[PDB]
Amino acid sequence: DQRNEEKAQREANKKIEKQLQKDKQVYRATHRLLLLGSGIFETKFQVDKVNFHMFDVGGQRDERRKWIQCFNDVTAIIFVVANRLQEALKLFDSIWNNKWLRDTSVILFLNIEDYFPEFARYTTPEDATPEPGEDPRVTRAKYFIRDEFLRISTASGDGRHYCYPHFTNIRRVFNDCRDIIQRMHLRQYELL
Amino acid sequence: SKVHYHVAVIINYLGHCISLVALLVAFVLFLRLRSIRCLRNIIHWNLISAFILRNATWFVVQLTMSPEVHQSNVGWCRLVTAAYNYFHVTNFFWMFGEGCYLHTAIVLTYTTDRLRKWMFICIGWGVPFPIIVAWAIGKLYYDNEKCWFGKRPGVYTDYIYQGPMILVLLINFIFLFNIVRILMTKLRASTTSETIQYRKAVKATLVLLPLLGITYMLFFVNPGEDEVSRVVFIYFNSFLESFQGFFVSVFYCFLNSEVRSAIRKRWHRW
Amino acid sequence: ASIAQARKLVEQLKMEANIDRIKVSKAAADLMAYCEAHAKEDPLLTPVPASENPFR
Amino acid sequence: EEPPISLDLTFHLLREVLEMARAEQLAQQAHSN
Amino acid sequence: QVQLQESGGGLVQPGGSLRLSCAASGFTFSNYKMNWVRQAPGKGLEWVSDISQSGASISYTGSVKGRFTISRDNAKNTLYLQMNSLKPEDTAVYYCARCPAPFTRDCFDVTSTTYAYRGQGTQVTV
Amino acid sequence: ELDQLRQEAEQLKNQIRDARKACADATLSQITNNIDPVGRIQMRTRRTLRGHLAKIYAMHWGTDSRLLVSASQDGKLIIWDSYTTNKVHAIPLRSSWVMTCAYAPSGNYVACGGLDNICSIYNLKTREGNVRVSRELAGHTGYLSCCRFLDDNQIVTSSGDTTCALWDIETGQQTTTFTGHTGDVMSLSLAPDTRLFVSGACDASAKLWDVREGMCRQTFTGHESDINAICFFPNGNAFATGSDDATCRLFDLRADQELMTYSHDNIICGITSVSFSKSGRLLLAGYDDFNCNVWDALKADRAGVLAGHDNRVSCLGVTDDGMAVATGSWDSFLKIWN
Repeated sequence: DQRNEEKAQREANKKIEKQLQKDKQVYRATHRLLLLGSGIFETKFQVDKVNFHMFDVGGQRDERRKWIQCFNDVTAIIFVVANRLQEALKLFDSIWNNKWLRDTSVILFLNIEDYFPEFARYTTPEDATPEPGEDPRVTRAKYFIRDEFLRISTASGDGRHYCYPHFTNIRRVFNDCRDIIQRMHLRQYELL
Repeated sequence: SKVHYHVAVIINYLGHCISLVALLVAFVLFLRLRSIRCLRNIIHWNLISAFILRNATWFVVQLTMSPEVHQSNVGWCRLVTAAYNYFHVTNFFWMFGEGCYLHTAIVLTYTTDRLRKWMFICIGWGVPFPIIVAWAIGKLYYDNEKCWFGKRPGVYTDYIYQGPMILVLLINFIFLFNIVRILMTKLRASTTSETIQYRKAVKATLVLLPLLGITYMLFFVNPGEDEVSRVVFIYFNSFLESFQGFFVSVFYCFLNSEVRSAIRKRWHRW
Repeated sequence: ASIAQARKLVEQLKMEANIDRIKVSKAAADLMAYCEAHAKEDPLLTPVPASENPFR
Repeated sequence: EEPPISLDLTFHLLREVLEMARAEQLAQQAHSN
Repeated sequence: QVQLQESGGGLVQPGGSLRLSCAASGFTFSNYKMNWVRQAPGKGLEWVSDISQSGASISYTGSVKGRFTISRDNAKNTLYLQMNSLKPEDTAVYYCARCPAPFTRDCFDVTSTTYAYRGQGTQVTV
Repeated sequence: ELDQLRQEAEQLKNQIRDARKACADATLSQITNNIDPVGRIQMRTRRTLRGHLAKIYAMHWGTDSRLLVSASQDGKLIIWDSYTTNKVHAIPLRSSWVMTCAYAPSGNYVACGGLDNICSIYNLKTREGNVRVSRELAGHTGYLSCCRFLDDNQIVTSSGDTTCALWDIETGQQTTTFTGHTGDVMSLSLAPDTRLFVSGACDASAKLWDVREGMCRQTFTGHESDINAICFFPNGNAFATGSDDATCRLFDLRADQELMTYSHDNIICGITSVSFSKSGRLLLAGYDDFNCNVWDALKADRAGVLAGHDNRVSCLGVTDDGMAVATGSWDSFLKIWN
């Protein structure tokens, strides 16, 4: 029947569309994170009743130029840093300047005098806020590494995405993703 | 003494005309572009519609009133006054819906997903209905005269629909106080020059005045006892009230960078 | 060392150097003959009437 | 005596002309007394 | 076919100079940002220097600043690396890496995994 | 042996280069110079399928030209009815990042794969009335870029670990492994007779494979960047490729070389999708600048534009009767043109 085979097809469609509405509520309530630096590992933690979803890439090859444009709509890319420092400065340079990751913010977690010759003539800024106990050798190194990543961030920021460098917490990711969403809302209203 | 009253009604005609043509252009661009339609643009679209329904009704109140109909107190006179008062209250409950959205999206930021589209349609269009109905109930019993917009001293019946309108202006002021407060902390961290940080915090607290309805609070009431001040009150409030639909359609539909770029793409296709 | 990948490239480049190749004119004339013989069966090439169009 | 507020400006301008246009058309009738 | 053939190389005394060349073929040389990548014996691939599509935004690694200078010639499709005052820790196989997409500012061309758009390397011994 | 084989390897590169130029007696753009061009083809959006929450990476038409499967990165696999725009199925996937989807020629199964390195086979026609995952083809070591059914019990998949694989679905083990690529195999295309298939990888190379034997027959170079898309000519004697270099190219399986190049000066964005019309005269290609460009496959002349998407066009497919073209995009919409 031409009429009963379309009503039974619209009866199934309305059941599909009312389930996609429930899935849309869970998809928007969850914030997707990409931990960078099976085939993919999921970590579903929750901070103050806010659902987060971190995705460590796991068992992929060293070539990221293709599977990394998958994570262009994540809230933030968590970039863990541990020469291995210049290789992480070039990997941050590509993620920052990628045409698809140009709207994705990066939360930077930072876990040497020969690899960087400009470290000799580098003085710790007076704006530095260290906790007491750190000798001026490690505090000057913690802020020099941070000033290398902020040099990449302030060269091509343009106001679409921001870098949140830290030292080493999930509370910092909770506080940094809220700053990412707030700036995203202020940009839609052109208040920023 | 009477010359400035005839000049103020011209600003209203000049204002409610430029606003109505800017609101109608803004009205089509919102359903013409299905892509830009989101909860933020849906609340914006419903505000444009409520402004058109009030600007259109304002012309009906301006043409179909006269000292003959005013004294007549005819049935269709009390219906266009209660229709204008409804579309005027739906303006404030839709400027409040844009307040509680932008406030939640900035000051809460994690309860924004709890906000549903039906919550704003119910407040913008639905809540003003018991307000105007209860206004006409108290207007048909007490103070049923002069097409329902004649003010008699000591009655205080128009406060049934002006009470909620005043309360919305106070809550929308607490919202605007937090939005610009949070935005300023976002500017100290991203900008170095403090002069530019004020060129953006003043530009943002000015484009949010017609959106949240604060222009009714700039010069709210006049102390009186001076004909000089009574002229400014009429002129300053006839320019803000009439040109409000023009302001919210220019910055939030026309100069909206997303709509600006989205309608350019429709031009590269011709 | 890792010459098993540099050697296996040779016996693969050997098998690709023995295939039969026809002239590109004889190969491009076959693509025309296929397009010229299936041109009326292409609803996107020749516009399909609204009568027998299932999407309009 | 009551001061006008910004929310009631439309019907204030209307109430002002409806007692101003009524008195000026009374002037041309005042000639006829 | 993308073909990058490196030349120069050779054993040199500590403190001596050396000029590396890179003959590119199979692609429009002007549209790509070219890199230099080395691999010390025992370590993995590490990035040395890059240069923009025109030759304006030049970049080096900290260990070679003031000594190496990269230069390209878009008119003849050749990338250069003048290595001045070499020291014994500059002994490695130097590859002429090209990053995969044209008209872009991002490159992913140091992968330990087989990377396609780089040469076979020229041995430099100090 | 460490470098005397590199010297011998280019002795065959220059021998194959000379056998390909000796047979290049003409040019496809020279012998099709007298045929009449196609008119300005202005296809309009007939349907717009909405319901995906996130980007759409893949779609595939059914053989009945009515149903089409779609894969979005929000974790859903929606089966549509293109005539009615009604969702027939909505399969929630276990992994959220799926980069491909296939439709069985029987219409009974759909495949799906992505960053989980697993190809899931979903049984659509189950007796208990639901879509359940029947098999999970695991063991491919890299993200799945493409998958294509051969039968109801046989499927070819390409993976980001530079390896294509041929799977027996009922037992779940690879029956053949197609190695030889240098970079991530990004796409694959089956021949109309399903005896051969072609694959493009991130090494700017395309290889013609034999499904039965398992060898690489021919290698097709000519692109400058990673090949993102691939598709056979309707007669299976040629194929077209799409690359990040912003060009498309047509290769002939018998001439063993590139025939025509489809590039434009105003085009500096990569081609994400490549598909042929039913006759093979048109060549629809999705791009990064959010619109599709219909080409004249015989004259390399830009014949039309499908500009209706708000974000990057990801997938593109023509029906088996050539009636309509469906394109998905990162704006989460499927637009059907005609």
